[PDB]
Amino acid sequence: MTPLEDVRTVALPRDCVSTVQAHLRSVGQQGHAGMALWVGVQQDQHFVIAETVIPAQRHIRTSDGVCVMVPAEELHRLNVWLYKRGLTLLAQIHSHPGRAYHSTTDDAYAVATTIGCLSLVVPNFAREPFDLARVAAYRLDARANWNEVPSAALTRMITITS
Amino acid sequence: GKIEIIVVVNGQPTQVEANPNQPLHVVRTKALENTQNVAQPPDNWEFKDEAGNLLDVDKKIGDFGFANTVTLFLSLKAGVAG
Ligand SMILES: [Zn+2]
Repeated sequence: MTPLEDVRTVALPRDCVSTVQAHLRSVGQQGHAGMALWVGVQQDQHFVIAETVIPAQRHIRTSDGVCVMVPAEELHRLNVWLYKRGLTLLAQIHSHPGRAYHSTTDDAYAVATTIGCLSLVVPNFAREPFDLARVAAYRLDARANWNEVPSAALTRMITITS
Repeated sequence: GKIEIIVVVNGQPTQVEANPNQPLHVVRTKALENTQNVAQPPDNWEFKDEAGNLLDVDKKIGDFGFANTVTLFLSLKAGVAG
């Protein structure tokens, strides 16, 4: 079976964008970061996103900012659900209060843990429309580094479908 | 005497042949390698059975008294972003 690392193109349904942005904007109106996940099915070097998951999550204030935590019971439930549905976890998405980037916390405690997974960061509590050139995106390499996928590459990789 | 453990990680199964005299953490390491899950180190994952019981990863496989094939779920202890 082709590994997730070999994915080069991604089909993202518009409705899956809408469910991410609705969640991020909603908790962002309360000053919180949110987290969402994109799951789907791989075919060779192509990946079709099928659903958005909004995991059960808590909102915590840190020394300098905010974070969102997904509890162990929910990460287990996610694992089982993916198995039952025949789905694969491609990406995590979260929001920042201001500028989007991968923090030290982001680098260390990702949910999307497989080589080849994506981690997208949405700025300004998702107040603006979701835009693949506005996010800060990262992809996990075989050395467990979250390397930047710049806007040009990201907008080539991911096509929003309707 | 070997146990065939199907370990499921982010919904992806991998079959690990387990020696009874080996602790369960040996299976954790192999399953994460096989499924390419590297973003958090092995220390940060835990095993649950099909009833949600958390398994002691330091216990020798033989001391669980497993059937010849068993399925275990290997899942993160925590996920954090911000
Ligand atoms: Zn962050």
